[PDB]
Amino acid sequence: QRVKLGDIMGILNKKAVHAAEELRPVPGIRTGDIVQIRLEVPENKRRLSVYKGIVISRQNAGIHTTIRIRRIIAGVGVEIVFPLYSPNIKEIKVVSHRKVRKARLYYLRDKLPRLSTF
Amino acid sequence: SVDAGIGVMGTKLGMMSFFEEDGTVVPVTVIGFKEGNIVTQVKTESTDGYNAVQVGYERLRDRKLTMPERGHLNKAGVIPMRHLQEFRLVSVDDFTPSQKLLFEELFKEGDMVDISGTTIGKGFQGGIKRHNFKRGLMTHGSKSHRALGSIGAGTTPGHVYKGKKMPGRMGGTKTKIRKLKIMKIDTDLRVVMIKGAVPGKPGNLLRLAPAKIVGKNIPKN
Amino acid sequence: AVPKKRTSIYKKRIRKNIWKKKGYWAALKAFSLAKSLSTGNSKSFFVR
Amino acid sequence: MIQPQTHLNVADNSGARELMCIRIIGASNRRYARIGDVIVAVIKEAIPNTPLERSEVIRAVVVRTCKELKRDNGMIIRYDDNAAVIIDQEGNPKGTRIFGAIARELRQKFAKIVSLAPEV
Amino acid sequence: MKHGRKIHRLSRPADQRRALLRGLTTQLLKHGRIKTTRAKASAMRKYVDKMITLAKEGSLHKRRQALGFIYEKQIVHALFAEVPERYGDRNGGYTRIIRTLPRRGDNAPMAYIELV
RNA sequence: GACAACUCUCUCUAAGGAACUCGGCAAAAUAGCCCCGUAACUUCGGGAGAAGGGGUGCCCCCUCACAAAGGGGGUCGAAGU
RNA sequence: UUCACAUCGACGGGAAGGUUUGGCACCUCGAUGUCGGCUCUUCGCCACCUGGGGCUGUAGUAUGUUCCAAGGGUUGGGCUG
RNA sequence: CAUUGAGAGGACCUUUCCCUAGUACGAGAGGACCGGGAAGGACGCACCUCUGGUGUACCAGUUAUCGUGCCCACGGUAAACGCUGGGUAGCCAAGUGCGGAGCGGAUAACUGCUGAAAGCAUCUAAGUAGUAAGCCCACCCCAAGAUGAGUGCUCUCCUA
RNA sequence: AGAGAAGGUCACGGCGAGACGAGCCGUUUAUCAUUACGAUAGGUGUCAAGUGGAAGUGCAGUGAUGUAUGCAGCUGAGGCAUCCUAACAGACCCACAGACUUGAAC
Ligand SMILES: [Mg+2]
Ligand SMILES: [Mg+2]
Ligand SMILES: [Mg+2]
Ligand SMILES: [Mg+2]
Ligand SMILES: [Mg+2]
Ligand SMILES: [Mg+2]
Ligand SMILES: [Mg+2]
Ligand SMILES: [Mg+2]
Ligand SMILES: [Mg+2]
Ligand SMILES: [Mg+2]
Ligand SMILES: [Mg+2]
Ligand SMILES: [Mg+2]
Ligand SMILES: [Mg+2]
Ligand SMILES: [Mg+2]
Ligand SMILES: [Mg+2]
Ligand SMILES: [Mg+2]
Ligand SMILES: [Mg+2]
Ligand SMILES: [Mg+2]
Ligand SMILES: [Mg+2]
Ligand SMILES: [Mg+2]
Ligand SMILES: [Mg+2]
Ligand SMILES: [Mg+2]
Ligand SMILES: [Mg+2]
Ligand SMILES: [Mg+2]
Ligand SMILES: [Mg+2]
Ligand SMILES: [Mg+2]
Ligand SMILES: [Mg+2]
Ligand SMILES: [Mg+2]
Ligand SMILES: [Mg+2]
Ligand SMILES: [Mg+2]
Ligand SMILES: [Mg+2]
Ligand SMILES: [Mg+2]
Ligand SMILES: [Mg+2]
Ligand SMILES: [Mg+2]
Ligand SMILES: [Mg+2]
Ligand SMILES: [Mg+2]
Ligand SMILES: [Mg+2]
Ligand SMILES: [Mg+2]
Ligand SMILES: [Mg+2]
Ligand SMILES: [Mg+2]
Ligand SMILES: [Mg+2]
Ligand SMILES: [Mg+2]
Ligand SMILES: [Mg+2]
Ligand SMILES: [Mg+2]
Repeated sequence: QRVKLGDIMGILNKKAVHAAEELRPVPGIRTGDIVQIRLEVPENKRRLSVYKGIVISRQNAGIHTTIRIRRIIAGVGVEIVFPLYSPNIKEIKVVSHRKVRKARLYYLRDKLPRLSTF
Repeated sequence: SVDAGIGVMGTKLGMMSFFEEDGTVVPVTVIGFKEGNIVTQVKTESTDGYNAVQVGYERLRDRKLTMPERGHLNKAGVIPMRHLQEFRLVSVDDFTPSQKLLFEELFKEGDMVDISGTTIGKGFQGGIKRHNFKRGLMTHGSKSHRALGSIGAGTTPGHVYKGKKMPGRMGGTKTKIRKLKIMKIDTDLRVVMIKGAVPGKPGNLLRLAPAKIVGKNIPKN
Repeated sequence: AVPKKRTSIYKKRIRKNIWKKKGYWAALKAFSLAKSLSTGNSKSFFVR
Repeated sequence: MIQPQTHLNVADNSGARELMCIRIIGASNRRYARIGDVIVAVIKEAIPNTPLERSEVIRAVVVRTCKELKRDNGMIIRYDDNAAVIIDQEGNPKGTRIFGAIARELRQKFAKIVSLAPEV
Repeated sequence: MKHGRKIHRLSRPADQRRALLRGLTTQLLKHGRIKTTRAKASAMRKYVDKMITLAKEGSLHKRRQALGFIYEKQIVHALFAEVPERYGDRNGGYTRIIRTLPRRGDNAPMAYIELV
């Protein structure tokens, strides 16, 4: 039988994630994880950037599933979002995991610097 | 109006993203297709004074149709269908009834396309949302906050000008989005992917036809 | 505001007949409800 | 998202501490500005015994914004402050050293600032 | 406009909605048949089916929810005793609505609601 | 009953923070108790709660509870008058 | 630089327009509510910018003066009621 | 049901940079017309995949007090959330896409070609060609109450 | 006069349509399958998603409390299945082959 029209969103959403997973698997990430991301930069060719920090959110949106990474560089706080299933991301690690009690760590924007330094 | 080519009709299903090989993101809109996309009638200048062709869509149960509409479709031996729209052209020498219209034969890849459908109905809205008027002060004793203000000069002219931008119904009408790039085709699922937004919510009808440009495709005047 | 002058006699009536015209549509609903109730077949309306 | 009367920090070794934007440059009749946009600014706090005085009018470019900067690959950048770097007409900074990270989008207009930065 | 908003307002704030519907279920589950308006009856189907769904999974965690919802204490203890034998096979649709003539004072469309 | 504009009575509002405006009008913020520390000027009475900072929950012990306060230790939360 | 008319043009003259200050006191005294500002328009050209030309004491860039042209556009602030 | 479009409206806006080219010009400084290609501004038509606001559907934390016999656990109130921390759909912009095209027509100012009256000359009182963000059409929406009420396909008009 | 043409309106169940009217979808829910039409709303089941680790019990601790059972528990305005309840009853308007002239056909 064919595919019903009310389900095509899930199929395309499920199909792309399956292709990206076999091409590049990804572990299970939750709020509070401390990760280390390696992503290709088409501007240069030789090396790749290395961004790390604590996960302060995880928005589930299918193929465009995101994670926000807070980390303090050069004394100033910096929050960056990363789509998990992008082809630019070459490698992800999970260094450790902090104990938390919420889904989104927005309070750290007002807390001290040491809570986000790495 | 005169169209540059022949289009079809589909239904909005939703909206999502599309990751390229290099990694660029593309906000893409999805459009499905029901069963029926068959031609119903062919018009000519000898009969109607203009050249065009009808197209039906969204097959349904026969009992739901009015009996006049049945005879219109039963002439060409065509299944029952709900909607009907035309596509005006310059020449219709290569079209007949009972003819299917596959979109992949007409829209291959990266082709600009003019989407058209019904917008979201906002209802009886004011001037700030409809006509983008500015707002009055919220403090300093002002009584008028979201009102229009003056609607005329005074004794001269002595009446309100016609077509004055005033409240009323907003949305729910027909629009057309021009020059949208097609990203990908998928004949397995019978679905098409187009960059950008589309008027309406999922389940809404629309027509997509080749992009018409003034001096290139259509006859100038 | 305030009216400049008084409404005439027949312009008044034309506006009253519209108010009365609503009774025409209310009577049809009642007749449809009775004939749809004097048969004892509707299981969605308890009249007692 | 830098409106006039906005108090900005200083990232370079120019010898200033705070600025106040009054106008925008490059964008015709625009009122806001993102990273990479040039602005006219007014000093409000300066370092003692430095070439820059307290109430000078200067040109500068935004390097950090608390508003989010979107990229093409879905990545987004966000800072926890608003800052800028003074410049000349050519666009080179007066300060010899730079603080804070800089985005890679400035290389097309301001490559000198990208080089002097500690990180990117 | 209310596009995508599925909620019965009943011309009352939230504190009164949460009490009005909560109070009618106490009367229906003990009487089995009441006379109310049609707007109140339509909003009632969502909550009566919830309490009946708790009785199918007649556990202790599911009982404490009904006690917080249902005002009186004896009906909840009596509700779980009879529903598994009465609705041991039905899957949803635990009530019907029968229309009725309106009232004399305000022409409010009235209707009965009962448990199948 | 319904849940359009618009008005009034209320809540929140990204980035910026008086650029509004005749005018910071209005709104917002501050707030209690216990400690630390409090200027010019002065009719020596005041100024003064000046300003400006720290602490604040719950549990155990010190402790004999001495009605208190204080000290030590532990623990929950983004946030303890 | 010589050359009245590239650009200014004294001395005087002839006009249009109805936005200035005024003259007259014709409508309104059993009422035609004011200055400025906010909001929201809409027309006119005697053209500030944008389009297209002529002349130049226009090399070029940039102007200057003037013709067609009113389609569109004509910022945010400090002081002041 | 599908439609022609008399008429009507909306929108056709604009800056900078690069290439041509440090070329033409000019002693040198300095620095192009035309043409082409990018990035913006403002405005407009849409959209919620993305980033977020709100979200008195919902989830969680917590102060005081009343009640459910009491502990545990829950509920009510602290206007129209007790105060806060998050939030799907929806709505929304700060967010996301698109838009402004024409070597099409006729002109204004101006430049002209051919060439009389006037054996010369003259852009013209015959004829004709270039050419403006302007005018008309084309682009987008409405539209036969356009009483000038249109056009086309299909259907129905039973019984005595 | 009888009877109810096409078709329209009310009524019944609803909406990404809407001030009210209007407009749109649906009104016994199919059977066959290489195939698309017969699930409107609510409920139920399931999934995405949101919040972020329920109750009870056991363990550790003098205790506050922590910890295991446990991606738990709750929610699920959304998607897909499922006729479980309600679209029952039915009502009104409506059917002169389209006057008269002229021409060409017949
Ligand atoms: Mg998101
Ligand atoms: Mg609407
Ligand atoms: Mg304003
Ligand atoms: Mg007010
Ligand atoms: Mg008049
Ligand atoms: Mg000074
Ligand atoms: Mg009321
Ligand atoms: Mg309350
Ligand atoms: Mg704000
Ligand atoms: Mg001002
Ligand atoms: Mg001011
Ligand atoms: Mg005040
Ligand atoms: Mg206050
Ligand atoms: Mg003090
Ligand atoms: Mg003082
Ligand atoms: Mg005058
Ligand atoms: Mg005068
Ligand atoms: Mg009078
Ligand atoms: Mg002029
Ligand atoms: Mg026309
Ligand atoms: Mg027009
Ligand atoms: Mg969104
Ligand atoms: Mg969404
Ligand atoms: Mg939202
Ligand atoms: Mg008690
Ligand atoms: Mg409570
Ligand atoms: Mg309580
Ligand atoms: Mg009480
Ligand atoms: Mg109350
Ligand atoms: Mg309140
Ligand atoms: Mg929020
Ligand atoms: Mg909240
Ligand atoms: Mg000649
Ligand atoms: Mg000659
Ligand atoms: Mg001539
Ligand atoms: Mg033109
Ligand atoms: Mg009939
Ligand atoms: Mg109707
Ligand atoms: Mg259902
Ligand atoms: Mg989940
Ligand atoms: Mg537990
Ligand atoms: Mg969950
Ligand atoms: Mg569901
Ligand atoms: Mg079935």
